[PDB]
Amino acid sequence: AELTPEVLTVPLNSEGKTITLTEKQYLEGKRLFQYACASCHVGGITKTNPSLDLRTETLALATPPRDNIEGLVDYMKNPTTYDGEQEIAEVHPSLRSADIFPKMRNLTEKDLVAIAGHILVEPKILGDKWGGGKVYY
Amino acid sequence: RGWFDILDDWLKRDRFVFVGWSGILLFPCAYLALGGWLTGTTFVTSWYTHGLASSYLEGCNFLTVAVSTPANSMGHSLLLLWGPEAQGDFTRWCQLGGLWTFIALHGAFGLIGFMLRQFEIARLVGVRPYNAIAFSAPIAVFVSVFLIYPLGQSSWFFAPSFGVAAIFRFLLFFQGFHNWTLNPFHMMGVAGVLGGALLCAIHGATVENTLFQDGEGASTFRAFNPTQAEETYSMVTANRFWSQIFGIAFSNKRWLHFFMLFVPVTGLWMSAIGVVGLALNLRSYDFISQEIRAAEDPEFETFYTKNLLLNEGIRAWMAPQDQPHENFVFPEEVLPRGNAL
Amino acid sequence: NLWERFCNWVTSTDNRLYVGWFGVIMIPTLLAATICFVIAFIAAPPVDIDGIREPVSGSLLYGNNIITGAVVPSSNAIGLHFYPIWEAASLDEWLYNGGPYQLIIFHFLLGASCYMGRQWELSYRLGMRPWICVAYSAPLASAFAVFLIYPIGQGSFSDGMPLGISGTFNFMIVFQAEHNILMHPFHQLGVAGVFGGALFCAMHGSLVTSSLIRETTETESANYGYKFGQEEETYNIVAAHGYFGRLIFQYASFNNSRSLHFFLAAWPVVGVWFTALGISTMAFNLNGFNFNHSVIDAKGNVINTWADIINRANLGMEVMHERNAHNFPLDLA
Amino acid sequence: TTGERPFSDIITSVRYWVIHSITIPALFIAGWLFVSTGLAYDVFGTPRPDSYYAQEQRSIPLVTDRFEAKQQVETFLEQLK
Amino acid sequence: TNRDQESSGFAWWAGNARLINLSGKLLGAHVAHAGLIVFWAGAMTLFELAHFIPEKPMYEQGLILIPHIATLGWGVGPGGEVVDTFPFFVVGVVHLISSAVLGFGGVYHAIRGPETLEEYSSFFGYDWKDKNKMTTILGFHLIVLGIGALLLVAKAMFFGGLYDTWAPGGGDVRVITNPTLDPRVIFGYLLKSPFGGEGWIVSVNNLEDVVGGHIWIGLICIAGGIWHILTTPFGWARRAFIWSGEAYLSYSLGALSMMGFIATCFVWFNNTVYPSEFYGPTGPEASQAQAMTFLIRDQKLGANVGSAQGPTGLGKYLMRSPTGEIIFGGETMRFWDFRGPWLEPLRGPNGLDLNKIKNDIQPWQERRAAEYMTHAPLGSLNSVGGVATEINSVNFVSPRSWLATSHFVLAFFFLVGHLWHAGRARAAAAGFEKGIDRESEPVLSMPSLD
Amino acid sequence: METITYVFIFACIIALFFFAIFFREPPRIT
Amino acid sequence: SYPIFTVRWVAVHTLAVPTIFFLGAIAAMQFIQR
Ligand code: CLA
Ligand code: CLA
Ligand code: CLA
Ligand code: CLA
Ligand code: CLA
Ligand SMILES: CC1=C(/C=C/C(C)=C/C=C/C(C)=C/C=C/C=C(C)/C=C/C=C(C)/C=C/C2=C(C)CCCC2(C)C)C(C)(C)CCC1
Ligand SMILES: CC1=C(/C=C/C(C)=C/C=C/C(C)=C/C=C/C=C(C)/C=C/C=C(C)/C=C/C2=C(C)CCCC2(C)C)C(C)(C)CCC1
Ligand SMILES: CC1=C(/C=C/C(C)=C/C=C/C(C)=C/C=C/C=C(C)/C=C/C=C(C)/C=C/C2=C(C)CCCC2(C)C)C(C)(C)CCC1
Ligand code: OEX
Ligand SMILES: [Cl-]
Ligand SMILES: [Cl-]
Ligand SMILES: [Fe+2]
Repeated sequence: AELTPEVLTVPLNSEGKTITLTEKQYLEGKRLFQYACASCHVGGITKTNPSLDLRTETLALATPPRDNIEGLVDYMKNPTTYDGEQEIAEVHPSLRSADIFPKMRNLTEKDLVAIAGHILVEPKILGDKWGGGKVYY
Repeated sequence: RGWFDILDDWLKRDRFVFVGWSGILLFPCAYLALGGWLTGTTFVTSWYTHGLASSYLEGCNFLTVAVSTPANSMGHSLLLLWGPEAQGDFTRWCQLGGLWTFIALHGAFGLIGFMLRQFEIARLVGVRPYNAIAFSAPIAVFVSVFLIYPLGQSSWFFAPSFGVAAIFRFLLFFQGFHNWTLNPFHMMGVAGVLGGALLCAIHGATVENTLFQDGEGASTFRAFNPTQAEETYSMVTANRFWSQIFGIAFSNKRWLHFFMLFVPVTGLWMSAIGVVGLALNLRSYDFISQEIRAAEDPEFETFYTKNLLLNEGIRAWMAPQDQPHENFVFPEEVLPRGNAL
Repeated sequence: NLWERFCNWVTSTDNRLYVGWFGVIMIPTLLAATICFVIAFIAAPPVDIDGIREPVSGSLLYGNNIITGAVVPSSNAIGLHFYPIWEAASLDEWLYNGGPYQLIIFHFLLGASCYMGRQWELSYRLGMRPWICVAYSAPLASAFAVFLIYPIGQGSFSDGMPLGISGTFNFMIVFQAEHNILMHPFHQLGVAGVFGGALFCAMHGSLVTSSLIRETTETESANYGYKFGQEEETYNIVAAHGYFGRLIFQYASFNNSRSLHFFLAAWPVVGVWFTALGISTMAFNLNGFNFNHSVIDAKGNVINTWADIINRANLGMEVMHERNAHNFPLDLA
Repeated sequence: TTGERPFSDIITSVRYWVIHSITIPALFIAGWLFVSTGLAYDVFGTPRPDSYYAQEQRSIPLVTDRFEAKQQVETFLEQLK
Repeated sequence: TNRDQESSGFAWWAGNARLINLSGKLLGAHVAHAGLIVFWAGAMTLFELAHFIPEKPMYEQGLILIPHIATLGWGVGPGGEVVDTFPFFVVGVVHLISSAVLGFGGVYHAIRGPETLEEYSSFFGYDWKDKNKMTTILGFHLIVLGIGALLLVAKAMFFGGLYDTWAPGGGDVRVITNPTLDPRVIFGYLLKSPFGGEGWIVSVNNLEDVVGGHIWIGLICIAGGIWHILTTPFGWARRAFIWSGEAYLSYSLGALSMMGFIATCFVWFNNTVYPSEFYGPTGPEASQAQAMTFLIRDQKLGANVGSAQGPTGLGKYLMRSPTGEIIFGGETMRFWDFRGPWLEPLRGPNGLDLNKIKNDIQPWQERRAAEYMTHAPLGSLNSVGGVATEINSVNFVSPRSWLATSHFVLAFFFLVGHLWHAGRARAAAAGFEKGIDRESEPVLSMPSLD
Repeated sequence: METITYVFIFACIIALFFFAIFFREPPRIT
Repeated sequence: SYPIFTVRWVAVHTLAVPTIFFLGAIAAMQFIQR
């Protein structure tokens, strides 16, 4: 098995458009994920709130849908609760709260796209391991 | 003289490496066992027998490489290269775990050759053969663990794989499935091993701290002469020291050194007997009275019952991946687990 | 002078058991720990070790045997707090919260440190070289690691090793679950130390017994060929060196008995030193090697190794240990 | 003492290093090329990093019959590894 | 030359024991070794700076020396944020240059200078058995150590201050103007219990006490140095000690082992002189942070955290300590003695206040709790963050873990070395360090035990 | 009867400790 | 004076030649990418 462009093809927006990431984009996305997100989102689970995870189905059922690149980048800019009623940038890393979360200070939009692509590609590689926790270790 | 006598003379000649008659069995078998382990841990996968990467070529390190056992469906097949499973195909033989049986059999005959070497050299130099008698305990351990235990079980699959992390898996498997810590034969083995380590340390320190002053140098290692007739340390002083510190002390050097022989050898033999018992699944798993009480009384708790809960966790959480031939599909809701964690 | 007479008695080498000043500390503490251990092992009521009001029975009178019995560690509610008898309202509260464990381990650690000092003291009084106590420092460091240092690092004397056989097994299994001690190099050095200690013990004993000089008949034991305090060596070290040098090769064999016995002292002592340091460094949560999901194929699929099977076993122990004590996802200590 | 030249006399000789500055790097290069050309994968049947799974599979190619285990391995390899 | 076994009596593996009665070469060994120490300080600081990302927390970057400089108030601002990196560079560069100077001096005295200093000078030449000279050198070094303690005092009081994690507003570099000179407060730390809740001198929780204690220790060290320069050892001291180089070494080894254990406990437990902004949370801090984090989450979901019952019947979030204080529930009940600046605003007279928990928890406290929960000092030897069962994704081991483990190893080995050298000094002074004399074996002149 | 058995064996071991320490064969130099 | 090819030569080379070969192999393995 290889990292084919079919694997690296993920829905870009909610309409249906898709984006084929490069292998370098996926590697940099995984590196940025380990740098900024993995301390609480290691393996797709959420350490400080295990009720929510980073599986594609859970992101799809979020309001607004987060199972695409644009939705994930919007969350990285303006994170909300699961129903979208309350903004949680004061307690979640974001582009707006880069003052209090300094690891978001030097994140470009291409970096956010890479992190989003890594988040959307890892379930397609790992199966139920992504966002599954210690049962699937 | 005859060809036999000339050959015997050649085999028993004094060399850097003694060969002897036992060398013909020892050096091929031991060399092949060691080379097979290095070849397996360097190049050979366990992907078709276990679904595991176990070689340096696959990216494992020294702790995680192993020559893994054959698949469970092979049973107790000898897995000869010319045998009906490999049919002379070296690549398939490596993929089917034939290197494990190669190493196990060549190691067994190498150990036989090494004990025969001990006997032959003891006969040649004119000493008593107590080193071979002491080496009977490692041979008993190897035969019980790597041969008798899988023969009692379903296949070679449940024998130890020749590797570091694989041996650690073997330890944890015996804890989870056999409760091997609770077995009194293993307790005697632990007592023998730790007592042998204690005796080694205490005898070395006692000799080094009761040395006679036989030189003017501060480093006392120079003061010993290999051919000297006198004792290099004071047995009387050592005896009085340990009599006043511990209450009892050795007063017979020969009994002391026989005891140093006796303790770890007896421990290893007892552990081998326990391993045979586990080969038939005759475990010291449970105390029946405690089970009856704990079943009828939900407030009775000991460390033994906690260990049983730990063993249940080990079995349930490791069985699907450690035994892939069973096709265990344990859903998340059937997995035993405590609160939170 | 009475004080001079007492000093002469204390340091006397003519006592059947040497006392010394390390002994004047050692004897009361070890007697207190021994008496409390016997009484608690026979008749102590169940102890709430986890602090969750689920007492664990450890004494013989309350349904245990020799294998399953233990002196249960003090309560997790106590933590690292000092809990003598006079800090409890009653003896029943003291026994419920695991006070005997604290009393026994504190008295035993003091007594064993003074045992090491007493070994030095008697070696000094007898004109010996003084480093038997250095050899004894390895099991003493091990006892300090499992009874004091691991509770200090984890923050509670409840995580110390129980004073019993099955409690010790529980300590081992939970330790492997939380620290992966098998994959820690210090424990591997300790296993090398104890395996090599048993090996070299059997080797040295078999080589000396092999080279015993004939001083007896077949009727009598060979041990009667040695007399206590004889000047001549009872075995032929040249013959044993010749045998062992032909067994492996010549330069792998010790011909110096002093060098050989120093090696016999040094190997298990250094190994046990490193495994005691391993327990202490895992007490500060510097755990064994983590190779979970280390081997990754070209697509990114996890290729399991033997370390992952170890991880599955560790996960089983982790989810089952102290099944009622955790309320939150991470077992931080 | 056994009638052979001591190792210190051999490994400090210029003749030894004249031989071995050729032989030792040759063996090192031989092993390096044994891995880097991929001959080790073919000789020992070790999967390449793109050879553990077919592109869409997550099951493991475990042999389940004793006497057709060679045929099972060949069938598994035939399925694009 | 005393450079072989025959002329010295020591083998090569004990070759430094040939330096015992060679004062010049021994001085060279010491000065070169001091150069090694300063070299490691400078080179390690430059290495850490070269791989320092200023917007990532220091404890995530494997730094142990930059947090020490940050704790001194150099290069940091409010909240521990790095505002300038040049002070770290200056410290490292000056240590590297000074180490070159010290290495030059060590090499010179070791191989080129006179092998004994006694003929050249009477001030620098010494004999180990001259008690007055030993106390004079001890007094000089005590004065130097006191000046160093007063240098820490001067940095705290007149040269910018120290980082105060307990400073009002969130932690900042503060100048200490009112150090605690009260001997009851200062020496009440020394008579405090080492056990849970008390914690002895590791429990110092304010910089005023730190600066006052350092004023006291600087003055005491200077006074003791003058005392040992002016006086000679008394008769009880002369009869109670062995007076030789190996004996003095063994005394220092015991002292250093004790200091190593103390430093291990200090870095593991104290978050005042080892601020959690720089060194990461302690183990107690991280466990309390996890309990606080899930208390906040479930309270936001609507749980009544005061009345929530855990599986065992204890409070899921809040319970009582053995002395009645309202504390966090779960296993972190063991860590109820923890005090931290992010947790103290919620603590009332009776412990954690339910009203403040219900409506006074600020977002910075929740951010701190989540950050300290997910950066708990747990990790593998190959630096994988989390428990032993975690998967490889996070490259993190806390500096507290590294410092505590390393200094426990060093402290234990120095206790072993103290035992070795103390026994050997006793045996050598008594004259049987080389073994038992055959003609005069003491046990042979003793009556039998039975 | 099981507790009595364990305590009895332990007490016999302690008595044997006493006799082995204080009523041993005295080692005589020869 | 001294013979060149002995039993010791055979044992030494049967250990040393595959050791260097395997060391070269594993050194090459260190640069393999997935
Ligand atoms: C003397 C040392 C020695 C010993 C004791 C062994 C022992 C063994 N080897 Mg081994 N081997 C050795 C050296 C040795 N080997 C060497 C040097 C090599 C490298 C070439 C190998 C390479 C090797 C491989 C590749 C394999 C083995 C295997 C085996 C095992 C099964 C072999 C078998 O059944 O044949 C039994 C054969 C005999 C006992 C010979 C019989 C001799 C008598 C006199 C009868 C002769 C009859 C007549 C004269 C001729 C035959 C008649 C004709 C009609 C056929 C066995 C444990 C197999 C294994 O481990 O399986 C997992 C395997 O696959 N060996
Ligand atoms: C911190 C480590 C340290 C230090 C400072 C010393 C220092 C010393 N050892 Mg020593 N030693 C050490 C570790 C150390 N040792 C270890 C680990 C061992 C065990 C192998 C020994 C074994 C040993 C023996 C067996 C002996 C000594 C002796 C000596 C003394 C004389 C050295 C001499 O004549 O060398 C001569 C060697 C040279 C001139 C070679 C060059 C060495 C120079 C100094 C290297 C400098 C390199 C450096 C980059 C230069 C920077 C310069 C720049 C700053 C300008 C000297 C004071 C001897 C002694 O006691 O004297 C009586 C002696 O007999 N040592
Ligand atoms: C400030 C501390 C200090 C000082 C000044 C000394 C000084 C001395 N010691 Mg001593 N010692 C110390 C601490 C100290 N020790 C400690 C902590 C221990 C316990 C481990 C010992 C144990 C000890 C023993 C057992 C002996 C001495 C001896 C000696 C004397 C000769 C030493 C020599 O030539 O070493 C030569 C140096 C070496 C041979 C190198 C040793 C290599 C070490 C053990 C490995 C280091 C590993 C490294 C840190 C990590 C990996 C590095 C990497 C390269 C792999 C000398 C007076 C000897 C003596 O009694 O003489 C009278 C002696 O026999 N020491
Ligand atoms: C612990 C350190 C130490 C000690 C005790 C000595 C002791 C000695 N050195 Mg030496 N030296 C040292 C370090 C040390 N040195 C270093 C680091 C170097 C490298 C620069 C040298 C280079 C050196 C040379 C080149 C020579 C000596 C000589 C001497 C001898 C006579 C010196 C004299 O009369 O000074 C008289 C007093 C003074 C000159 C006053 C100096 C005041 C200093 C500079 C102020 C220091 C302030 C503060 C205390 C230092 C803190 C440093 C710390 C931060 C690291 C004497 C035995 C001489 C000798 O042995 O000839 C036979 C000689 O020729 N030394
Ligand atoms: C590095 C520091 C250092 C060192 C090595 C020495 C070394 C020495 N001092 Mg000293 N001293 C120092 C600093 C130092 N001093 C300072 C800073 C002061 C000023 C306060 C003094 C004031 C001083 C006086 C007034 C005297 C000495 C004396 C002595 C000598 C005998 C030591 C002795 O028996 O005490 C060992 C300790 C004891 C005998 C006390 C009893 C032991 C108790 C039970 C130990 C209790 C502590 C325990 C470990 C727990 C620790 C915690 C505890 C603090 C609560 C010795 C040469 C004596 C001497 O001969 O003067 C010339 C003497 O009379 N010193
Ligand atoms: C199986 C087989 C075979 C065999 C083969 C052989 C015999 C081989 C060999 C091989 C070999 C014989 C190899 C070798 C290898 C080696 C190696 C690979 C090594 C490495 C090493 C290292 C790396 C080192 C290490 C160390 C130590 C150990 C300790 C510490 C230090 C050090 C680090 C130095 C035959 C053909 C018969 C048949 C078929 C099958
Ligand atoms: C006696 C002896 C010994 C020892 C010795 C020693 C220990 C010495 C020391 C030494 C030392 C202690 C040295 C040091 C040096 C240093 C140097 C020489 C430095 C320099 C520096 C520089 C050049 C700088 C640079 C820079 C800067 C400015 C900044 C940026 C970065 C850089 C880095 C570029 C031994 C053991 C061998 C043995 C024998 C004898
Ligand atoms: C509050 C504070 C502080 C302060 C502290 C201090 C002020 C300290 C001091 C301390 C001290 C003040 C210490 C001392 C100690 C002592 C010792 C450690 C001792 C030792 C001793 C010995 C060793 C002796 C011995 C002996 C015996 C027992 C008997 C007879 C013989 C002899 C003499 C050997 C600081 C800065 C941290 C800061 C924070 C806060
Ligand atoms: O207490 Mn005894 O074991 Ca140390 O981790 Mn946390 O705490 Mn409990 O869980 Mn797992
Ligand atoms: Cl448990
Ligand atoms: Cl919890
Ligand atoms: Fe011996």
